[PDB]
Amino acid sequence: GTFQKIPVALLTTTGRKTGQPRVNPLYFLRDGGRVIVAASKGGAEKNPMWYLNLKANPKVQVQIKKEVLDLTARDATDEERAEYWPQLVTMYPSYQDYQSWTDRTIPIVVCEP
Repeated sequence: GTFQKIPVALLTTTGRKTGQPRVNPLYFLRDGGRVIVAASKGGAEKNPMWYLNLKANPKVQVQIKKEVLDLTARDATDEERAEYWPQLVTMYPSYQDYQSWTDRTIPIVVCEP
């Protein structure tokens, strides 16, 4: 393994159009039994499909290493974004090179048991 390794969580959501499962690797934080997941970049012309899927069906699966969790996903509240965003930037310093508005558009999703 190289200095370039970036831990990711595989988030599986239910496709909003077909109901088929869809997987996306995302950046994440653990907080007790919560897993916080976020897109790796922002300011997109479109929200990512995994985020639109979990808006329609909050029931998701998160895999970290070989551990599989069934969780229910919801947007971080304003307070939770303020709480988690600095820990995300610490864990993934590539976020530092984004401007303000870019950051405010990143989905930050709390998945809980």
